[PDB]
Amino acid sequence: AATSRDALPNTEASGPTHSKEIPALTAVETGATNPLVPSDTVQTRHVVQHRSRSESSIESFFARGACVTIMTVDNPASTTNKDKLFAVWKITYKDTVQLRRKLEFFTYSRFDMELTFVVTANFTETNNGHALNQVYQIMYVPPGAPVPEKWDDYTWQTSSNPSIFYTYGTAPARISVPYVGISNAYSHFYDGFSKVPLKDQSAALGDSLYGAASLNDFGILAVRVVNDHNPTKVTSKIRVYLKPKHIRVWCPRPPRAVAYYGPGVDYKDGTLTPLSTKDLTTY
Amino acid sequence: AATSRDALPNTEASGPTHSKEIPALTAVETGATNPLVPSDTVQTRHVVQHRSRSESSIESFFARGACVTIMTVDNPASTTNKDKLFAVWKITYKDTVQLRRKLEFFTYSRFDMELTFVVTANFTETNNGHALNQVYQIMYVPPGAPVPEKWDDYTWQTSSNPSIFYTYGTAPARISVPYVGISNAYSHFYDGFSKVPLKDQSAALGDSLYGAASLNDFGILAVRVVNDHNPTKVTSKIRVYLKPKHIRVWCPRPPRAVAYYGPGVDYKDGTLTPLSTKDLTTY
Amino acid sequence: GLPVMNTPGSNQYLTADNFQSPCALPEFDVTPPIDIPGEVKNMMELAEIDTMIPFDLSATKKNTMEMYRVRLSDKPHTDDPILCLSLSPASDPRLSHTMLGEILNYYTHWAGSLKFTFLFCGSMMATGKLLVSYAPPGADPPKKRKEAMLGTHVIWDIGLQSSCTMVVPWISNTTYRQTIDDSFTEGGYISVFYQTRIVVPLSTPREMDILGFVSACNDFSVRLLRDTTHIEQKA
Amino acid sequence: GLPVMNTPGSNQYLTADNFQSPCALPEFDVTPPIDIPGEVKNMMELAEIDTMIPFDLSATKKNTMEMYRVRLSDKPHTDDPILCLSLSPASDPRLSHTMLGEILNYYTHWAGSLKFTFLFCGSMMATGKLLVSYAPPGADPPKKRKEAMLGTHVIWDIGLQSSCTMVVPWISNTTYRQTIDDSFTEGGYISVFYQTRIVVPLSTPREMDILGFVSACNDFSVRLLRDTTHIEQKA
Amino acid sequence: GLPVMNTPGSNQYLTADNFQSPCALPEFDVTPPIDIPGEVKNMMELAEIDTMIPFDLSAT
Amino acid sequence: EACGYSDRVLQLTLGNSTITTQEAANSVVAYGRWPEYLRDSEANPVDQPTEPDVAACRFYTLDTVSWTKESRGWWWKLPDALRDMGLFGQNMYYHYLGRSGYTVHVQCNASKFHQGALGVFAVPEMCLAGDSNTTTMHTSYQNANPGEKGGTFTGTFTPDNNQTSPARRFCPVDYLLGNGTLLGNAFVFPHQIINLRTNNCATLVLPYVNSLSIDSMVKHNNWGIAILPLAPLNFASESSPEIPITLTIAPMCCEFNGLRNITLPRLQ
Amino acid sequence: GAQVSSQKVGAHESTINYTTINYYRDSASNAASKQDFSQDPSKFTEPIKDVLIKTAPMLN
Amino acid sequence: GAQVSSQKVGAHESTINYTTINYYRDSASNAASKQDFSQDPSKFTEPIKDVLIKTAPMLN
Amino acid sequence: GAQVSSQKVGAHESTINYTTINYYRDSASNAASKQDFSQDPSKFTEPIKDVLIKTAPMLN
Amino acid sequence: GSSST
Amino acid sequence: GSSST
Amino acid sequence: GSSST
Ligand SMILES: CCCCCCCCCCCCC/C=C\[C@H](O)[C@H](N)CO
Ligand SMILES: CCCCCCCCCCCCC/C=C\[C@H](O)[C@H](N)CO
Ligand SMILES: *C(=O)CCCCCCCCCCCCC
Ligand SMILES: *C(=O)CCCCCCCCCCCCC
Ligand SMILES: *C(=O)CCCCCCCCCCCCC
Repeated sequence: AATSRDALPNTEASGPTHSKEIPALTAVETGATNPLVPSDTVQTRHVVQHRSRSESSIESFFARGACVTIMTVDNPASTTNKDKLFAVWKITYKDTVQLRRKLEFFTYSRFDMELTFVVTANFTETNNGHALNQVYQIMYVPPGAPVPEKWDDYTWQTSSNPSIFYTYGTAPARISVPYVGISNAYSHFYDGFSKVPLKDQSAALGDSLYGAASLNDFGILAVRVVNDHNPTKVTSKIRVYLKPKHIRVWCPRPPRAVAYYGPGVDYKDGTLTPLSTKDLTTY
Repeated sequence: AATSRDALPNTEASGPTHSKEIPALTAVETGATNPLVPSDTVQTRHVVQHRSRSESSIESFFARGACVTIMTVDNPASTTNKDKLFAVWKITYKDTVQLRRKLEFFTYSRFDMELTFVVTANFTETNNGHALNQVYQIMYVPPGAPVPEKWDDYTWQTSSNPSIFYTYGTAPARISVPYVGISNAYSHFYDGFSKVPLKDQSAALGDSLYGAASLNDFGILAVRVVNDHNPTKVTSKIRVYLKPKHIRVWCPRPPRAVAYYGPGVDYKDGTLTPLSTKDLTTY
Repeated sequence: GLPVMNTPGSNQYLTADNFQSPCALPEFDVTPPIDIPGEVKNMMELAEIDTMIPFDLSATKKNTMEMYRVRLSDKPHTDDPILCLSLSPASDPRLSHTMLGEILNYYTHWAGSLKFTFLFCGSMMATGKLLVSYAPPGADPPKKRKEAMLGTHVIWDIGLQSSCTMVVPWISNTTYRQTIDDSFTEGGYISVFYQTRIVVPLSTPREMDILGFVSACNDFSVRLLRDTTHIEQKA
Repeated sequence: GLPVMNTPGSNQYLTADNFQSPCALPEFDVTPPIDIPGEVKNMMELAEIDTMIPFDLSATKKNTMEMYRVRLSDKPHTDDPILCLSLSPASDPRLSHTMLGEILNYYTHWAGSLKFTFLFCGSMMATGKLLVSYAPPGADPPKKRKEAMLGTHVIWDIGLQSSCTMVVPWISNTTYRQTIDDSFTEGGYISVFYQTRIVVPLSTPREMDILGFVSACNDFSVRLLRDTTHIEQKA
Repeated sequence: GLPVMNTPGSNQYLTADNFQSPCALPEFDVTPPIDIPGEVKNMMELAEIDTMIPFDLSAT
Repeated sequence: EACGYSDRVLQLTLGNSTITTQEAANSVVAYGRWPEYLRDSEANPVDQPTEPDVAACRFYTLDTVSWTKESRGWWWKLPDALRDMGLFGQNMYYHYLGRSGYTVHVQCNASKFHQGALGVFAVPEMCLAGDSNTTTMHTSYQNANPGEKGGTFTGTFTPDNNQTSPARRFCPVDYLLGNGTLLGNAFVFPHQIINLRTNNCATLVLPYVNSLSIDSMVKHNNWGIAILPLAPLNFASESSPEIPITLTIAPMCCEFNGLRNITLPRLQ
Repeated sequence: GAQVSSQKVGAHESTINYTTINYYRDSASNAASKQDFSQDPSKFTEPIKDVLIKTAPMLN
Repeated sequence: GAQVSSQKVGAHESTINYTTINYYRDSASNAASKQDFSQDPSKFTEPIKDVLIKTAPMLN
Repeated sequence: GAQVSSQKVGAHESTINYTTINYYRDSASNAASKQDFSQDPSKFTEPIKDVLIKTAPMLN
Repeated sequence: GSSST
Repeated sequence: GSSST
Repeated sequence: GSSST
């Protein structure tokens, strides 16, 4: 029944002391942190405490949309030699760094995912031409469903995959998704392989990436401009924002201290000196 | 009272067995499938089962808009030699493949139909001209009502046909329609003709297509750009999405295994080898 | 007017949404239902029906009726496999086209117990004992009866009850498996061996076929709806 | 339709908003939670755990294991500081990377009491009395025991209880301090001195290390969530 | 303002729709009905009346 | 039963006819629904129906076919297969409308030394694929409706290339159930298997199934009976074994509406 | 006319409810409730005239 | 002021209702209820001064 | 189905409340309530098998 | 409040 | 008014 | 109707 917005404990007034009770003395080898409060080592007054931990609850700490990817698409003149660009993104929070560092303060998590999509477009040639308002199709292709090979092939039919047809210049698109993991929580870290190398089989055959579980963990987003080719080429970006709603986290972890280098815990030479020079006896 | 989101049955713990009860032995000639569970042939532990069949209920399996057609219209310069293109589509789910394959897992169906319309436009000539925001008229012309012969003839008056005037760049248009079949269910397959050939009449006279019932089953959609001709030509597409709401299905069927070839069950030479090579004793 | 503020998501079309909309045919007289036999309420009902496995997808037997027939003969005992199959019900080529396999290719995840039933189609005079096996993942796929014996199995005695069923119990690390080939969510190995041998008297065929079937148990479910790869529309 | 009037804010996307939206996967069968050990409900739980201070950030000791070790020796008594530290838990380089420091760089404001615990890692035969000090802001930062004595302090007697804790009580003019260096919201000075001296017998190391730790008290809170400077993504 | 999210169908005009709208002539004094003979309530009433068949549609 | 009753030994009696069997594998009631007359609540044509009862609801035996090592399979449609059977067929051609259920009894005995297995499938709306790659949905009425001789499945698709005068018939490929779907799944339709070591017959009780309460029997077939060899015929060491297959079907709870002069169809 | 039903809550942050009001006269216009029933597979899996007891011989 | 009425449900997925609130003062602004009555065709089909009994001679 | 809860009022101008109605069937679609619970840090700060009394020697 | 038809 | 399921 | 927290 203690809630995140409740006021923290009052400081109780305490006076002088001369006894065998030794709060200040302790032993960190035990693995515990000494539960002390100021009235244990100094004289205190009575204070009625109003402050609360409401904004550092797990939910409040995460209650923000974070950019996780920028997808690029276009719609060129029909005369171009190059194909009309549609975009394919493997869903992940590890292509960017900030939400990643925040989630990795913890080992496991459960949450409902809110995705919000900001779409911007521009002209690329110093033409003096035009294009009309565009409609984008953001298709979720889950692991196993056919990935689009062309901007206009049969897979954009979406009879069973979820799609958003977003209209340019309208309010940014948004959907929610429940906790969809195949485990009882999302694992921010997996110390293991997806394959056992057997002796009786070749090394190549038993090989797999360190710390990787399912190759296509969550499938992909595929984005296209639905409009047909236009004489003037337009290029667009779809910025994807991720917010973890209704979140639970388990097993705390020291935050990332050196720059991210890939989706694993790996680090790059030359980035391993975070701390700066400061003299022991200098304030 | 068992509902689609209820948890499936618990596994009950079962121990060793030595008796005349023979669950593992059976006889498939009877036409029945042996109703076995793991505790019938191995020792089990007790598991409290949480999983449910909520997402594979008929409603949930179909609860998605599927593209069924792409209609093309334009609005050209008044000076063009070619007529202003208006579009006419015979309503059907069989012009595309994905929703079709899903419905054909069953022989008969009842549902309310939700139609959603995504409209996109573009410039076709490397002009440097313009057109202003367009309004589309999507007219339903049911079997028997006069089909438009010209983009601007009297039939677009729509005194009794239902029409949607859609404005470009606004949210995609949507309507609902009740179960409108002239039978007690929609028939995904009709093993029959709409005519008996009589001996006393010529063969031509008694002839009809195999598996076809009413020639104009559900009428047509007719789409036009309501704006008058513009100096710069614009071309648009209207993508139609079909969702079967409030659905009931009867008599299950093996899914389509080779490519669709027309609105009937016909197949094309060269497409009849779906299965791939795999050796009997190879995992 | 009532003060309102448009939130994100406004004006989008999500194909999975569930909203109301205006009826284009108001006061339409709907035809009542009648009680058509064969009503289905959930796709897993279909997955619990036995459909036949195309076990022998050899280059000459595939896409022909032969693919359904596993040939056995009265040869001397061996510990070598009659057949070997991966438990990947949506992706193994021998299972992906069964009714269960087909339904599973509209979903991303599956869970639950399955069962394999085999039908002996030799003559009444033919006798035999076979061993049907399921080895959960993580070790060498069984190629000898010695290995297969050590996993979940049924020793089938051929006789009047023409068929025998082996239940593949739900044994997985993850709460749901993927409907694609995936080493993290691999399911293990299904195999069949001769326990004794097929014995026949004289004047009797020395070779015959068994037929195999797969279906889901009552604890079997799927989730995350998705488009299948088992149909396309090129051009 | 119901008469409505769009207010300002309409159609905007605020990253901090809290609205409903359509679910892209309707009727999805969610996997239930299990009772995983180590559930956290508030980031300040983490700040109350002791983590070790990188006190010695000298050019040669920084970004090496040595930065955590404060070297002491059995030299004659002096009134000169073993170490000197600013109470700026999110910005002082020695505190900013502790678990408390890290969490504080996601917030703009902090308040509450903290505590420093020191661990003597010399031999059992080594004895000593040290003075650990906290001087609230506004005067000359203590460089001599004479000054440091006059502020909040603990005289630590080394013995069987290996560690000693000094509580830095919340003493501030403002109700919350900034998580950056700021003279208006400065916190004062943490320092350590020799009270007597480290004494050892013969056959004993004459030098050793103490280790220091910081954590928050139960009255400690943060607010105004913000991005940290402790991670970037150049290019 | 009350948080709202525009659904599909927004801003369309369906000729078969059935919505309210503002009255251009507020507080207009409507003329009451009188009991005119021959009121019809359903088009099938008309279909139940005998009308004569043009059976002989020969060219002349 | 301890008085002798067996699953394998059945007697069915309809009208003046009886079928006995001593090697049955139970019997099937399609979709768990026994045949029934049309209820007032579901009725549609308003005229008094004719229910010929025992004169039409009795076992009619069709022409016997022969199963050999080269057989690819056989098919029939209902009510088409019965169109010429006694007073049933008469009631059918005299009325605009008719509905009927059926007991289907497929017969095939051999010996304890033979082997093979027939899949016997009852399919609602069994639409079969045509022989053409120039024109879909073009199987003529006459070819769609073989009457009691039925048709056969083929292991090979040979497309009709005579564009001048097209064959206009079906080309039902067996592993594709004659309709572009895999045979291994036809078990989701009501079925039994005749596996020669186990049983010598199949028995399927079929309800009237349709998207309507009653319909044109002459224009539309409600059920298709498809019989295919799941495991090939084999005997002793003979190279050309043959055993006969006989079909006997009885209409059940059949009623007819819309009486006029008789229909006289163009069947050849 | 408001309909109030419970959600089945998957990931958690009593019973949570949601509210539904139908805005149109035609049931066709309504959203899908997804309040559906399951049934036994028997009509397809066990269509035999005599009830099957799985511990007993299927053929006797 | 909410009006609650039942829908006649055609295709199915108790009684389903729908809600109506009038937002304007003028009845003219209101949507159509479609809650209409049928009547007997008699004034057009049987307009005779003496009641017709169909089993009896129309002329006697 | 309306949920009514109190706000914790910071700057002031009784209890002020706010109202919440869930518009969708899936709990995933819902906003965050922010009605969260705190817990004791003990599992991380005091994970020792024998309960620590702070006035007593941690080692005895 | 409410009228119910 | 309200129906509660 | 209403729940009050
Ligand atoms: C129309 C758009 C629909 C988009 C639907 C996306 C659903 C995909 C679920 C993605 C969940 C991402 C969770 C984050 C990562 C995992 O925590 C870790 N790598 C461990 O499992
Ligand atoms: C303003 C737009 C109104 C559009 C109204 C369209 C109403 C047409 C009803 C179409 C129903 C299509 C149902 C699908 C096909 C049938 O299932 C099968 N071919 C058998 O009957
Ligand atoms: C039953 O609905 C009585 C409670 C009414 C609550 C207010 C209804 C909200 C606005 C409904 C508009 C009606 C749609 C035509
Ligand atoms: C009768 O209407 C009492 C119940 C009121 C429920 C809320 C009404 C919804 C908003 C109505 C706006 C009024 C239109 C001018
Ligand atoms: C419980 O909700 C009963 C009170 C209802 C008050 C009116 C609800 C306001 C409009 C809700 C729309 C429902 C969202 C699908």
